[PDB]
Amino acid sequence: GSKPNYALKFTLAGHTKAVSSVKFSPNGEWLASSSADKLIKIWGAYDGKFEKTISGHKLGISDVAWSSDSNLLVSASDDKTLKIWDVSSGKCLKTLKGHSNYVFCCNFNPQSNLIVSGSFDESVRIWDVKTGKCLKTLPAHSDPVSAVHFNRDGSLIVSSSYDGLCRIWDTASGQCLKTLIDDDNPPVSFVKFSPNGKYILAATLDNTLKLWDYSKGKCLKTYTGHKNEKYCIFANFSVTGGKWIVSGSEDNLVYIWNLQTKEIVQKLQGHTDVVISTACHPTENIIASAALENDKTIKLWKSDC
Ligand SMILES: CCOC(=O)CCc1nc(CO)c[nH]1
Repeated sequence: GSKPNYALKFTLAGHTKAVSSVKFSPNGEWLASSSADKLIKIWGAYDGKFEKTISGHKLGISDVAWSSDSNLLVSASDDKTLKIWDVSSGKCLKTLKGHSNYVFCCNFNPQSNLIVSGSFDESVRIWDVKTGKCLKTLPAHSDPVSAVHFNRDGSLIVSSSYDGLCRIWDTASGQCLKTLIDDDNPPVSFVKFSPNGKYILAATLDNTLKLWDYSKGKCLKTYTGHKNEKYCIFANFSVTGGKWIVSGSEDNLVYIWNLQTKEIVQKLQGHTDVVISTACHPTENIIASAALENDKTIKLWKSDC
């Protein structure tokens, strides 16, 4: 149909502090959750079935991300490290050391030979997955780095910061290609490339999501009606059915907009705290949502459209 009809299917309990992020495995099999409780949990994507806990970080985790082949995870922790995990064995393969403050955000490149990280230390780091060596340190920002993401061919990195900037980096050289957002304020709390790599979705802490044309460097769409003044809340392109934008919200709801029209097409109610993270299943019309410490649950929602 023209609108989605996401309905609650499962509630996933077990984290003992705020959930920080949820991500679907590229192969659709799994949901991974990270939490302030220092743990990663793996869940069945379709039935919410608890699979395993992955442990090792000495402090809370802000983010977790999947390799392209669904075999590895990378986590970003307040212990100033990232850890690369074998999902099958649950073992830590590498500890990525070099950040001087909390590591907030992380992603594999499509090749999954590199990891990008952003930290409270105001740097972006590019790591070799095989060796766990830091290849490049980018002096990217003048305040904590809120998000990092590679584009579809891995040639570009997009970063965002509380400094109010969105910057695009050449992966090979680490050199800045452009400053896409150049305001003193507000803080840019989230950024990611569109599936096709032509657009950047950016959240600012003035209750606003914006879709930017990367090449032209101008704003194509604005999404409002949600609450976002404090937290680095993820946002998604939903592509399996209708073409939506999905975001959590500080009013404890998930918001879904029509990408083209910018109209809100659904609000998902159930969480009892800030929805910090949403993920869209790679093949099925399924949303995962995760909430802060008054809730500490993950919800799986499914839609016919
Ligand atoms: C327990 C509190 O979790 C958080 O506030 C972390 C949320 C978070 N947002 C991004 C966006 O790149 C990474 N991590």
